[PDB]
Amino acid sequence: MNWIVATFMLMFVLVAFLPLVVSLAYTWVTNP
Amino acid sequence: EFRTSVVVSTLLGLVMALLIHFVVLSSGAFNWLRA
Amino acid sequence: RPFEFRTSVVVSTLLGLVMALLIHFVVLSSGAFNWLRA
Amino acid sequence: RPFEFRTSVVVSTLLGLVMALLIHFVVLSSGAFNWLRA
Amino acid sequence: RPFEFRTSVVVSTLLGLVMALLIHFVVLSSGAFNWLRA
Amino acid sequence: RPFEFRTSVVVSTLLGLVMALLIHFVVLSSGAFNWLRA
Amino acid sequence: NDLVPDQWKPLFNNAQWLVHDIVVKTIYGGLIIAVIAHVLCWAWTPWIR
Amino acid sequence: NDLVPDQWKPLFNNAQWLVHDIVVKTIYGGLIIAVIAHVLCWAWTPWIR
Amino acid sequence: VMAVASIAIFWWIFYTITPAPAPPLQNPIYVNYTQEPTDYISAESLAAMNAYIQANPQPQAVQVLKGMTTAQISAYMVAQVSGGLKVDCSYCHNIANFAQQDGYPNAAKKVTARKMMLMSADLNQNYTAKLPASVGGYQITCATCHNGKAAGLEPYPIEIMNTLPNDWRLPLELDYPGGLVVTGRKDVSNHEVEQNQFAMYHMNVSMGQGCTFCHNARYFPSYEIAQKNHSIIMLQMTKHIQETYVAPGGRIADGIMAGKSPSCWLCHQGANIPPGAAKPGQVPAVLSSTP
Amino acid sequence: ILGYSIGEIGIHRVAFWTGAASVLFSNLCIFLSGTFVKDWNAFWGFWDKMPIWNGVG
Ligand code: BCL
Ligand code: BCL
Ligand code: BCL
Ligand code: BCL
Ligand code: BCL
Ligand code: BCL
Ligand code: BCL
Ligand code: BCL
Ligand code: HEM
Ligand SMILES: CC(C)=CCC\C(C)=C/C=C\C(C)=C\C=C\C(C)=C\C=C\C=C(C)\C=C\C=C(C)\C=C\C1=C(C)C(=O)CCC1(C)C
Repeated sequence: MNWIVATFMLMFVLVAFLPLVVSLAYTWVTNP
Repeated sequence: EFRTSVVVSTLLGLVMALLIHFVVLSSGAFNWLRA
Repeated sequence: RPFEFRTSVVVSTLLGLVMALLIHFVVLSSGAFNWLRA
Repeated sequence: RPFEFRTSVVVSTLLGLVMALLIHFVVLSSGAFNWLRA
Repeated sequence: RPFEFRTSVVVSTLLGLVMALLIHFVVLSSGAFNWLRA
Repeated sequence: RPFEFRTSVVVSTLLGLVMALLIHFVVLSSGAFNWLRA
Repeated sequence: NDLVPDQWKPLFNNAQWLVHDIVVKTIYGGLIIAVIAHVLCWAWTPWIR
Repeated sequence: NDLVPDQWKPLFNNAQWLVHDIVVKTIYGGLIIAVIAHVLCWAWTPWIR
Repeated sequence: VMAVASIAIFWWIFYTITPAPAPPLQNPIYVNYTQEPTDYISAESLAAMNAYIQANPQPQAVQVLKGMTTAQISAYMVAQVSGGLKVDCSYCHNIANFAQQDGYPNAAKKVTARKMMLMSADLNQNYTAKLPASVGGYQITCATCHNGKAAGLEPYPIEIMNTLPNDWRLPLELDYPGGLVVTGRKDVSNHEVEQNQFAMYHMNVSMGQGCTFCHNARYFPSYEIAQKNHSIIMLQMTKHIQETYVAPGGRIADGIMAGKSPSCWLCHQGANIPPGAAKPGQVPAVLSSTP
Repeated sequence: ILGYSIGEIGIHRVAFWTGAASVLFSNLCIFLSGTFVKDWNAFWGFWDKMPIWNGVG
C-alpha cells in the first residue's frame, strides 16, 4: 500500500536524475 | 549497445539479491545466526 | 575490444573486497560467534 | 603492457597500509586484550 | 628512469613523520605511562 | 639538478618552525609546569 | 602476439593472456582456502542450527 | 565479423558473440544452482505455509 | 517490465516472510505498560496475602489511603505498588504486623514508599488538573517514573542526547512563565539562543511528535496551538518536583529520590500521554486529582 | 591565479552540469524527508558507534 507506491514514486525521482547522466556519457564518448 | 545491457543487468541483479538477503535476514523467521 | 580486460579485473577486485568487508562486519556485529569477547 | 607495474605497487602499498591501520584501531578499541591500561 | 628516487624519499619522510606523530599522540592520550602529570 | 638545494632549506625551515610551535602549544596547554599562572 | 589459442584469438591480446592465467590460478587457490575455512567455522559452531 | 550465423549477423559483431556465449553459460549455471537452493530452503521450512 | 516484475516478486517475498504488525498492549489500568508476568512477585508471599485480606476487615494503622478496605488495599498494592517497581512482595513488607517496622522488615523502604505516595498525590492534585477536557483524565502512578524498575533509574540515558553535550541538563532554576524567551530581546546573544535550542530539542525527543507539535514555526512566540499552555504547566510541575523533593535545602538534608532530576523523559518515555500513566478511574481517591 | 585554465568549451559544460544537478538533489531530499525520515538528528546517530571508535571514549 503505502510502501509499494512510495517505492514506485522513488523510481520516478531517479528517472528524473537519468538524463543528466546520458549527457555526461555522450560527451565522454563523442570527445575521444 | 550490448555492454549497456550487461552492465545494467548485473547491477540490477546484485542489488536485488542484496535486498532480498537483507529483508529475509531482518524478518527473523528462519532461525539463522542466533534467531 | 568488446570489454577491456583491465576494467574487468578492476571491478572484480573492488567488488570482492567490498563484499568480504561487508560480510565480515555483519558477522562480527551479529554477536553469535564468541569472537573478541562475546 | 596491459598494466603499468607502478600502479600496482602504489595501490598495493596503500591498501596494505590502510588495512593494517584499520585492524590495529579495531583491535585496540575492542578492549579485549589488556593493552595500554585495559 | 621509471621510478624517480626523489618521489620515494618524499613519501618516505612524510609517512615516517606522520607515523611518529600519531604514535606519540596515542601513547600520550592513553594515560598509561605517568608522563607530564599522569 | 636532481635535488634543488633551496627546496630542501624551505621544507626544513617550515617543518622545524611548525614542530617548535606545536610542541610549545602542547606543553603550555598540558598545565604541568607552573608557567604563566599555573 | 599469437600466443593465445585460435578460439579466443579475437578477444585476448598476447599480454592479456598471462595476466588471465594468474587470475585463474589465484581464484582457484582462494576458493580452496575458502572451502577449508568454511568447514572449520562449521565444525566449531554451526550457523544454521 | 563473420563467425556469427547469418540470422544474427546484423546485430552481433564477432567479438560480441563469444562474450554472449559466456553470459548464456553463466546464466544457465546460476539458474540450476538457484533452483537447487530453493528446493533446499523449502525442505527446511516452507515460506507460504 | 523486468523492473516492475522484480519489484513485485520482492514485495511478495517481503509480505510473506515478514512477521505480523503488532497490536498495542491493552491493559485495563495503564495506557501502554503492563505487569502481566507476576513471577517476579513470589508465590509464598501471595499465599500469605490472601490470609491478611480475609482475616481482617479494615487495615490497622494506615496513615494515608484512608477510605479503603483490606481487600481493596491488597489488590491495589499487587496491581500498582509491586507492579510499578516489579519488586518482591516482601521487599518492604513483613509477613505479619506490616503496619510498622520491627526487626528490619527491609526497613527504611516503607517510609520512602509512603512519602512517594504523598508526593504523587500532591503532584496529581496541584498540577495534573489543568485544561482537563480534550486532554484526558490520565493520572500519575507508580508505573510512571519507575517503568518496572525498583531503583537505579536514569532520567538521562545515553541514547537520547546524541546531539546535545553530555554535561547538559534541563535548566530548572528559572521562573519558567516565560523566562526562556529569546526572540527580539536585544540583551541576549547567540549563546542564550543555543541553550534555548538545546532545551527545545530535548522537549522534541521526549514527546513522540515533531517540532510543529506546539509552535507554529512561522512565529515562535505565538500561543495559537494551545499545546504550549500544557507545557508551561508541566514545566512548573517539573521545577516544583526538583525544588521540593529532590533537593530541599541540599540533597543530603531531607532529600528523597537520591538526587535525580526529573528530566522530562523518564515520565513520557518517547510519547505524549506516557504509558505508565493510569487511565481515569483506576487510581485510589486519595491519590487522584479529585479526592 | 590558481594554476588552471579550463578552456572556452569547458566552462559552459560545467555551468550546465552544476545547474542541472542542484535541483535534482533537492527534490530527492524533500521526497525522502516526507516518506521515510521523521527527523534528521536521529539519522546521524549511527556515526558515533562506528566500531573503529565505539569504545575509545
Ligand atoms: C528458501 C528460499 C527463500 C528465498 C530467499 C531468496 C534469496 C536469499 C534469494 C532469492 C532469490 C530468488 N528467488 Mg527466492 N526465496 C524464497 C521464496 C521465493 C519465491 C516464492 C515462495 O514464491 C520465489 C518465486 C522466489 C524467487 C526467486 C528468484 C526470482 C530469485 C533468483 C533467480 C535468479 O535471478 O536467477 C539466478 C540467480 C542469479 C541472479 C544469476 C546467477 C549469477 C551468478 C551465479 C553470480 C554468482 C556469482 C557469485 C556471487 C560469486 C562467485 C565468486 C567469484 C569467485 C567472485 N523466491 C524463500 C523465502 N530468494 C535470489 C536472488 O537473486 O534474488 C534476485 C536470492 O539471493
Ligand atoms: C563462518 C561462516 C559464516 C560466514 C562467514 C563468511 C565470511 C566472514 C566470509 C565469507 C565469505 C564467503 N562466504 Mg561465507 N559465511 C557463512 C555462510 C555462508 C553461506 C551459507 C551457509 O549459505 C554461503 C553460501 C557462504 C558463501 C561465501 C562466499 C560468498 C564467500 C567466499 C567464497 C569464495 O571462496 O571466495 C571467493 C574467492 C576469493 C575470496 C579469492 C581470494 C583472493 C585472495 C586469496 C585474497 C588474498 C587476500 C590476502 C590476505 C591479501 C594479502 C595478499 C598479498 C599477496 C600479501 N557463506 C557463515 C555465516 N563467509 C568470504 C567473502 O566473500 O569474502 C570475499 C568472507 O570473508
Ligand atoms: C592478535 C591477533 C588479532 C589480530 C590482530 C591483527 C592486527 C593488529 C593485524 C593483523 C593483521 C593481519 N591479520 Mg590478524 N588478528 C587476529 C586474527 C586473525 C585471523 C583469524 C583468526 O581469522 C586472521 C586470518 C588474521 C589475518 C591477518 C592478515 C589478514 C593480516 C596480516 C597478514 C600478513 O602477513 O600481512 C601481509 C604482509 C605485510 C603486512 C607486509 C609488511 C610490509 C613491511 C614489512 C611493513 C613494514 C612496516 C614498517 C614498520 C614501516 C617502516 C619501515 C621502513 C623501512 C623503516 N588475523 C586477532 C584478532 N591481525 C595485520 C594487518 O594486516 O596489517 C597489514 C595487522 O596489523
Ligand atoms: C614506549 C613504548 C610505546 C611506544 C611508543 C612509541 C613512540 C612514541 C614512537 C614509537 C615509534 C615506533 N614504534 Mg613503538 N611504542 C610502543 C610499542 C611498539 C610496538 C609493539 C609492542 O608492538 C611496536 C612494534 C613498535 C614499533 C615502533 C616502530 C613502528 C616505530 C619506530 C621504529 C623505528 O625505528 O623507526 C624508524 C626509523 C626512524 C624513525 C629514523 C629516524 C630518523 C632520524 C634519526 C630522526 C632524527 C630526528 C631529529 C631529532 C630531527 C633533528 C635532526 C637534525 C639533524 C638536527 N612500538 C609502546 C606503546 N613507539 C616511533 C615512531 O615511529 O616515530 C618515527 C615513535 O616516535
Ligand atoms: C622542558 C622539557 C619539555 C620539552 C619542551 C620542548 C619545547 C618547548 C621544545 C622542545 C624542543 C625539542 N625537544 Mg623537548 N621537551 C621535553 C622532552 C623532550 C624529549 C623526551 C624526554 O623524550 C625529547 C626527545 C625532546 C626533544 C626535543 C627535540 C625534538 C626539539 C629540539 C631539538 C633541537 O635541538 O632542535 C633542533 C635545532 C634547532 C631548533 C635549530 C634552531 C635554529 C635557530 C637557532 C633558531 C633561532 C630562532 C631565533 C630566536 C629566531 C630569531 C633569530 C634571528 C637571527 C634574530 N624533548 C619536555 C616535555 N622541547 C624544541 C623544538 O623542537 O622546537 C624547534 C621546542 O621548542
Ligand atoms: C568470523 C569467524 C572468523 C572469520 C571467518 C572467515 C572466513 C570463513 C573467511 C575469512 C576470510 C578472510 N578473513 Mg576472516 N574471519 C575472522 C576474522 C578475521 C580477521 C581478524 C581481525 O580477526 C581478519 C584479519 C580476517 C581476514 C580475512 C582474510 C584473511 C580473508 C578475506 C580475504 C578477502 O576478503 O580479501 C579479498 C580481497 C580482494 C578480492 C582483493 C585482494 C586485493 C589484491 C590481493 C591486492 C593486489 C591488488 C592488485 C595490485 C590489483 C590492484 C587492483 C585495484 C583494486 C584496482 N578475518 C573470524 C575469526 N574469514 C575469507 C578467506 O580467507 O578466503 C580467502 C574466508 O573465506
Ligand atoms: C536465508 C536462507 C539462506 C539463503 C538463501 C538463499 C537462496 C534461496 C539463494 C541464495 C543465493 C545466494 N546466496 Mg544466500 N542464503 C543464506 C545466506 C547466505 C550467505 C551467508 C552470509 O550466510 C551468503 C554468503 C549467501 C550468498 C549467496 C550467494 C551464494 C547467492 C546469491 C548470488 C547473487 O546474488 O549474486 C548475483 C550477482 C550478480 C547478478 C552479479 C554477479 C557479478 C559477476 C559474477 C562478477 C563478474 C562481473 C563481470 C566482471 C562483469 C562486471 C560488470 C560490472 C558489475 C559492471 N547467502 C541463508 C542461509 N541464498 C541465491 C543463489 O544462489 O542463486 C544463484 C539463491 O537463490
Ligand atoms: C526552515 C526551512 C529550511 C528549508 C527548507 C526547504 C524546503 C522545504 C525546501 C527547500 C528547498 C531548497 N532550499 Mg532550503 N530550507 C532552508 C534553508 C536553505 C538555505 C539557507 C542558506 O539557509 C538555502 C540556500 C536553501 C536552498 C534550497 C535549495 C536546496 C532548494 C531550492 C528549491 C529549488 O531549487 O527548486 C524549486 C523548483 C521549483 C519548484 C520551480 C518550478 C518553477 C516552474 C517550472 C516555473 C513556473 C513558471 C512560473 C509561473 C513563472 C512564470 C514566468 C512568467 C514570467 C510569469 N535552503 C531552511 C533551513 N528548503 C526546496 C527543494 O528542495 O526543492 C525541491 C524545498 O523543497
Ligand atoms: C507509587 C506511587 C510509588 C512508590 C511505592 C514508590 C516507591 C519507591 C521506593 C520504595 C523507592 C526506593 C527504592 C530503593 O530501593 O531505594 C523509590 C525511589 C524513587 N522513586 Fe518512587 N515510588 C512511587 C512513585 C514514584 C513516582 C511517580 C516517581 C516519579 C517522580 C518516583 C520517583 C522515584 C525516584 C526518582 C526514585 C529514586 C530512584 C533512585 O535511583 O534513587 N516514584 N520509589
Ligand atoms: C606533540 C609530540 C610529542 C609530537 C612528537 C613528535 C615530535 C616531537 C617530533 C617529531 C619529529 C621531529 C623530531 C621533527 C623535527 C624536525 C626538525 C628539528 C627539523 C629541522 C630543524 C632545523 C632547521 C629548521 C634549521 C634550518 C635552517 C635554517 C633556519 C637556516 C636558515 C637560513 C637561511 C635559509 C638563509 O637563507 C640563510 C641564513 C640561514 C642559513 C640561517
